[PDB]
Amino acid sequence: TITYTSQVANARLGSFSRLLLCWRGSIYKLLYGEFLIFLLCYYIIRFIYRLALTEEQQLMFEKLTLYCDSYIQLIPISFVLGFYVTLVVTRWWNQYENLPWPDRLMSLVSGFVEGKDEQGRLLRRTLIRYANLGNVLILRSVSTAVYKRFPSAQHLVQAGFMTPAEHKQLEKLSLPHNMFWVPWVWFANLSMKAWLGGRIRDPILLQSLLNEMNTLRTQCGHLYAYDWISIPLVYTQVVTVAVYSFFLTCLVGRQFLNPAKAYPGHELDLVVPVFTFLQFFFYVGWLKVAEQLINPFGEDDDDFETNWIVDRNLQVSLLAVDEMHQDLPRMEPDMYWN
Amino acid sequence: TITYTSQVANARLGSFSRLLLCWRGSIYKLLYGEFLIFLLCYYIIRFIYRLALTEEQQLMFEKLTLYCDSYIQLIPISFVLGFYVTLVVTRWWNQYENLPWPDRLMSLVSGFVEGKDEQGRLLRRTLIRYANLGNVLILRSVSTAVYKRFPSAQHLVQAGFMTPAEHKQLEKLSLPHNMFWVPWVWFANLSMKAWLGGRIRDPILLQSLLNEMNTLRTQCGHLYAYDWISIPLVYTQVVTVAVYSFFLTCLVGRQFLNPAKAYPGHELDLVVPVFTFLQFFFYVGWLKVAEQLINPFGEDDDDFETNWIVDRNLQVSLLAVDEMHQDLPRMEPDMYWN
Amino acid sequence: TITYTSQVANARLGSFSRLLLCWRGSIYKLLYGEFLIFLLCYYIIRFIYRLALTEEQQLMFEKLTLYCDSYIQLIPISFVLGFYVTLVVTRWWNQYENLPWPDRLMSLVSGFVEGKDEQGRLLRRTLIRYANLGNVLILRSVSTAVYKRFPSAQHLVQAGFMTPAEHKQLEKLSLPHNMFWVPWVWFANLSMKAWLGGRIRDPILLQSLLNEMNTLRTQCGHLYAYDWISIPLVYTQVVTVAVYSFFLTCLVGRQFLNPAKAYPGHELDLVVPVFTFLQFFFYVGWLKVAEQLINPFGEDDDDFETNWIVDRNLQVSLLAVDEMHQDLPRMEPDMYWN
Amino acid sequence: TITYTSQVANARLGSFSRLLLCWRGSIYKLLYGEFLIFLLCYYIIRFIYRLALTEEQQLMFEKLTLYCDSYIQLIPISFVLGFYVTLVVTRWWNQYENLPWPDRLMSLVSGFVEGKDEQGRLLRRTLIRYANLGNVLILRSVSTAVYKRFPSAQHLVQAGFMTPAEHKQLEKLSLPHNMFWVPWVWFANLSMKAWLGGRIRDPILLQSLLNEMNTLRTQCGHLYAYDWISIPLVYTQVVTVAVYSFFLTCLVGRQFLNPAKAYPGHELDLVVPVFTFLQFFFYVGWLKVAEQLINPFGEDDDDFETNWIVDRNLQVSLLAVDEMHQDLPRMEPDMYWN
Amino acid sequence: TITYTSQVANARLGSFSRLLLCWRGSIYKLLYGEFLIFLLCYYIIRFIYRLALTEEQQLMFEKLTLYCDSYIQLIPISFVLGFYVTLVVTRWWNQYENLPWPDRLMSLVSGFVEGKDEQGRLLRRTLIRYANLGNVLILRSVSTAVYKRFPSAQHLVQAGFMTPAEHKQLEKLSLPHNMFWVPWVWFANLSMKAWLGGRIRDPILLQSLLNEMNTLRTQCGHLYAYDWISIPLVYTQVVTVAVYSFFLTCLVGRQFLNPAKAYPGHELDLVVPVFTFLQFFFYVGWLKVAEQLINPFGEDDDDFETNWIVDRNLQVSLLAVDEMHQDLPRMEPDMYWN
Ligand SMILES: [Ca+2]
Ligand SMILES: [Ca+2]
Ligand SMILES: [Ca+2]
Ligand SMILES: [Ca+2]
Ligand SMILES: [Ca+2]
Repeated sequence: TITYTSQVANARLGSFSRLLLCWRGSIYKLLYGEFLIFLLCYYIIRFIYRLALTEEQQLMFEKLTLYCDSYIQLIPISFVLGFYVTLVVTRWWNQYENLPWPDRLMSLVSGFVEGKDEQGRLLRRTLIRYANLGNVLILRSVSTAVYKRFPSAQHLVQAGFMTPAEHKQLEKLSLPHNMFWVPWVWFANLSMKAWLGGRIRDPILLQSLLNEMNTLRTQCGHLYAYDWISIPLVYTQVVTVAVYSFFLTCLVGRQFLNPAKAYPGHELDLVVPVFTFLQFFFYVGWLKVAEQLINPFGEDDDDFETNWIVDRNLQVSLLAVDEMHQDLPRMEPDMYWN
Repeated sequence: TITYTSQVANARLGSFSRLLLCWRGSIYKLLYGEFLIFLLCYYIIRFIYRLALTEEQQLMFEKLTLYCDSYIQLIPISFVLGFYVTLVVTRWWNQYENLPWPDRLMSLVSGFVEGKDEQGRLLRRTLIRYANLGNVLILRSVSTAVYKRFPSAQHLVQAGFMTPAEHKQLEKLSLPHNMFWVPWVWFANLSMKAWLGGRIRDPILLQSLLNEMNTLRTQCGHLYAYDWISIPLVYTQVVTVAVYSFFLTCLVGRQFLNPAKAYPGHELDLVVPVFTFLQFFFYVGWLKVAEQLINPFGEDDDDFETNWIVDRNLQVSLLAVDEMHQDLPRMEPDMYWN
Repeated sequence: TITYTSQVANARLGSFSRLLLCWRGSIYKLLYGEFLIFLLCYYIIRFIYRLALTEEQQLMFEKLTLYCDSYIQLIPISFVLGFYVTLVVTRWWNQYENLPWPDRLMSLVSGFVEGKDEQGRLLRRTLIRYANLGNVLILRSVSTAVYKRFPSAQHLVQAGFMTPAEHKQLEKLSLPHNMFWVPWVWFANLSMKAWLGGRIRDPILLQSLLNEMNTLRTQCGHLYAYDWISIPLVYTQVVTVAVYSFFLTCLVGRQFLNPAKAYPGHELDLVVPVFTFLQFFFYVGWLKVAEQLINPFGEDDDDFETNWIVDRNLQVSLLAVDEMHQDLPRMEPDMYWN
Repeated sequence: TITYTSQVANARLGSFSRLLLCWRGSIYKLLYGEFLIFLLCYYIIRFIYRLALTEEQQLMFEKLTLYCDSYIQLIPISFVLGFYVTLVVTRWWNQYENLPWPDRLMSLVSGFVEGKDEQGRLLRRTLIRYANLGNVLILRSVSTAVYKRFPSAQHLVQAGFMTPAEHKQLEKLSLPHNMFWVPWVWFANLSMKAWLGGRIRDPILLQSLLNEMNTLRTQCGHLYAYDWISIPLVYTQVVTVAVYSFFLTCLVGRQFLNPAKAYPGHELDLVVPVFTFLQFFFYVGWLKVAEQLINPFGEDDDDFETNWIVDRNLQVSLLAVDEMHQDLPRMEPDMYWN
Repeated sequence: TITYTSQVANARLGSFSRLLLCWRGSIYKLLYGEFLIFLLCYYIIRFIYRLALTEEQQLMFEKLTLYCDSYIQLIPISFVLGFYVTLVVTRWWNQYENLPWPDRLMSLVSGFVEGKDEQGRLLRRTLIRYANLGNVLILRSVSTAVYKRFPSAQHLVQAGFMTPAEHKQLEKLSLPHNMFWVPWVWFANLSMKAWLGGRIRDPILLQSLLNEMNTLRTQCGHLYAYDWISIPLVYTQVVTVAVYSFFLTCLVGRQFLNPAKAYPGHELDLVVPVFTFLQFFFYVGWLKVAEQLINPFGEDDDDFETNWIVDRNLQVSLLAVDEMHQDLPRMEPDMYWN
């Protein structure tokens, strides 16, 4: 993701005008290639019309240009594209809200699971590891970035998410469907064992651990759902057709006809169709933003930093439950004490 | 459902343009039959006008064409169709969010319900079976796909969702209304029996089981609600009338009048009304998407894979609570251990 | 309600086109009377203009017709009516989501409240009855259908919702405001008595019962809120004025002027203003849908089946907690067992 | 609030047309004064133009009228006003959903807090009083109606919400900020004392009491938030400017020019600009509805009955926990018993 | 923030018209500098056109003015700006809802954590301090105002949020990422220690403390998310380009051409383009409101009073748990007692 929230903390002169000079995560980066293809086609058509067609061919071309410019408005481009973009943006933020953070769980696993010995350490680390393993198994499914980082389960084994025992146990349980759900069943059985073994003192704390873990399940499930149930392919096809039809008809309708013939609206020849390029910038940029956001777990500049999230989550989880377990700052009176 | 989320992970040149070449779940599949009927009617009208009407009849037809094309905009097609489609898409995603997944419950039933003997196995399998049975009873009500798979309760008996004892007990409890609610009462009474019999060690875990099961009830109830309370038939009728009236008036208003008479906007005869066909594609495609999504539990390409969900849920539930109960990977220090 | 969800399970040719031939719950049923009044007024005005006015009177009428048709667009009918309808539809579905279903509670009352003797039966039936009584007291307030079924509390007594003791106890507690809240206080005091008397074994189950009951309270409260706080009367008045002003000005603006005088847009006389009737169908139908949905607890075809819900809820609640208490199907291994 | 939900239970002929004849809470009441000022200004301008200006002055005035009527559409009145009104209506209903009702809490305080003696009565009444006191302290902050009823804390003391001891304890704790939060800390410390003193038998019930009370806190906090964080003053200023600029330009643009000069659109002089008055009714009425709803805790006809809510809440709370504690109807078999 | 909720409690004549005379938090303050730059450029262009260009240059300029004014509508300024502003306003209110208030937690810490001695005081103050420290660590990240108040952790130490021991313990745990999460792990380990040490009597109260604290975590996480995941930079760039392109083309298209040449729409020269300035006020004001709200934790007039919130929260938390612990008003019968 490209963050600029600090830069726009206060309304000031120009404001978003300083943001126009940004390349990474910008509309220019998303639009230049399609724009250059449109620019080439437009000028090829202009050159064909001006230096290839005969007089009667030029008259026919001019009729077709006035016809196309007249029936540009039949295309409900605003209608279709507005609907599509609102759908994509809603889904994008819903996808971000369902990224699982183990912080609520790691605080409970650090507090409730007793023992400063080797076995307590191992139990706490393995519980949070199950939480982080569940998240990374769902993320490698839903994220092309994470999958490229972890092409197989053995890659998770060499990265600390999975032990060899865990790996072979998952291979034994292999089912045709996705097996991201397994660490939750592992977490429940391990936490029950811990409670029965006296490492968890009361089953109310055990209830509290399982609720936090199940919250993460529900978030992972939402991620699974957004990956599986795409925006209906009909809508993507329709909005794609709307944008392409609009600019394909602009390739002819927005030519500068011979100003000698004094057609209404064609009196002045400016060579560069500035307003047509502005409409391309707005409409195609708008579509290209939707193309970027439709799967926010790709490798786009403004896609979520899913690998960063995975690494941070595992580091913070292991710190919080191993080194921070019953390690507290000395409790001393504050500055406002008396 | 047709999933393409991986294909659109990154914004790239064309992007959704590769999706235009997809047939399954496509706008072409939804539109071709209605489009071919519209195409036939339009050209029949053109041929009648050009080779059947006399001169004065042609003048009257031309007057009617200019009148119809002038009063095409009285039809609030964008207004009505936008409202309808937003309603349908909201309901569609709400319907997906209320598909019950037993994962939260199966982890609790695997952890809390004690015993590696025959009776423990049987108790855990029957509890998750009650959850899966409740889901399949509601789904066969709300889903034509599931109902075709399970025309009667005996079909559920031969598929492992229902035992003969369960089947005869449901026949004894028969009420005029839908009896999807029964497995929840079975689950509560069995879980209470389990707790009293010592298979559940503490009533806090019993509370936790009943909360998860009741969550699934609330999801099933939402599914029942969306199946029963249709989008008001007035709205479907109105949007249907709007789209059909628009294209029925286009059948005459969008004819290419005699270019000899030099009517304004009718100077050029292109035979093929490209913009009228594009408007058909946008508006009728938009309606046909709503027709597909209005009941997402049908047998449409882009409808939910409800049978797949049912089979997966039962397989994963039974695995998680029977074979995964107190079967844990050997707890060994991770790669980051020290 | 009129349900057609099964009929529209798959996108097919015509699709909603088979729904056009439905009378119950249809736009035709909602529109015919107002439409027939509009049809009579329009033709009366046409006949007055054509067979009553003198030549100079006809010229003045024609001026007024062209003026009215020109300033039809000043009326923000789409603006106002779109806002109103989105408000009504949101509130309509929110009202449905807050219909209380005792299923979550009846499963807990069947499981937790112990005793197969007379006193256990009586206690379980009275607890669910308090839940159903609270719902029917709020529903008879918010629903004209339920109130017509139960004009007084004695009608609830003869229908099994209320005992004579309960009736006289409510008469003793009479307050100026609505007393739907009383069964919740009864439920809490009875459930506490049950727990102290040993019919509920652990206060965690007692907590679980009170949470479910309080959920139903919060739903009933929402119903109370939607009944009391109407859509602001200003909005209903404004949208009513917008629709009526639009069609009152159409009564004159949409007349077919003398085609002899060759007014622009009045060249062709079709007698029947098809597009004006289509606009009536869209706009007035749209308003009439809002009039139907604004109170979904009336006796409209597409209003909620509140009496059906009340009867079903009481039947299912009493079955679930009396006949289904500790009556379980014989637990036998499933088909997938081994 | 003005409630008419019963009146609109069924769609019928006219429907909202009977609501047009309502004065209290009506658009007429909100619009008449501004409308009468607009009506006076319009006719003053007409009289100045017709009986004060010379011929060349009349020509200049007519030029300015045609200019103004031409550039009326530059004002994005629909854009701005639609955005503003959707914001206001969302906030209005969110404000209503966060009015705290003690019903969930009063049922728990009636059930859990034991003792039919003086001390039990006093403890239960004081707990619900803390809940009602917290609500009335936040409401007198956010509601001008409640503040006028209770100008000082001593007014709360004479109305039964606050005891003299409670009053002096709040005066001792005085902080620069609002002290609505204090009764929640009182409720928690009193409920803990009650539990330690054996009036609450189990800490699970104590947990249940504190959760309900904290829910009311979160609702009161939302009310505090909506009172403090106004709709941004920029939006109110902009929508105010949009509506006023539109009608100030209508004062000249919508004059009926001399019909002798036969200006396009000015052929017919009707003296009364019916469509301009209709646009005033729609747009200014729409703004005035937003002005009414922007603070729903004022003394407007359609503002919430906050004083009624406060009185009802205290009466019902005290009844439910004092007179209804362990007072149950005799449990007798229902009509459906056997 | 600028609050005026009390001022608009009732709909009255003018209403928001008294708000037009407000400078702090006003549209005038947000618009004047950009407006003055636009005003200078417009009049410079007018003076160049009127007193610098030759006759043929004036004809060319007039052609370009009529071209620009004709193709002003190609810019989807309403489309783009409406989408952007709805996104910003949603995010703004979501950001406010996720400001953490310790009131729910401080009531539980005051009630549950026992002891009127030094150690009880110290334990209660340190628990709420951990809650307030977590909030201030996230706020100094997401808020430029708080960061300017607390440039380093030592500034938090001198302000009472952090003890020197806490400061050195955080320095020892330093990770590359943000360490706002640490006080939650501290809170969980301290609350567990308190429970084991008998200061918390039952683990149900311990569960209740950890749930409240974890709620605050989830709110802080949302704040972190809104700070990190900006509105996509593509949208800000596009809306910026739309507004600037619209007014840059207005600089030429909205000039008053020579009225001698009697161009259509240019008959009257008013020197001041009132409607162009009104459109600037609406559109640029609308953008500038979005610029103000996009980061509501800056130092803008209408930005959240985050420093005030932080100070209030710490003062109220410390009061509630130290001075208000087991300090209750004398429980005496209320005015309605009997
Ligand atoms: Ca992407
Ligand atoms: Ca379907
Ligand atoms: Ca109704
Ligand atoms: Ca108000
Ligand atoms: Ca700001």
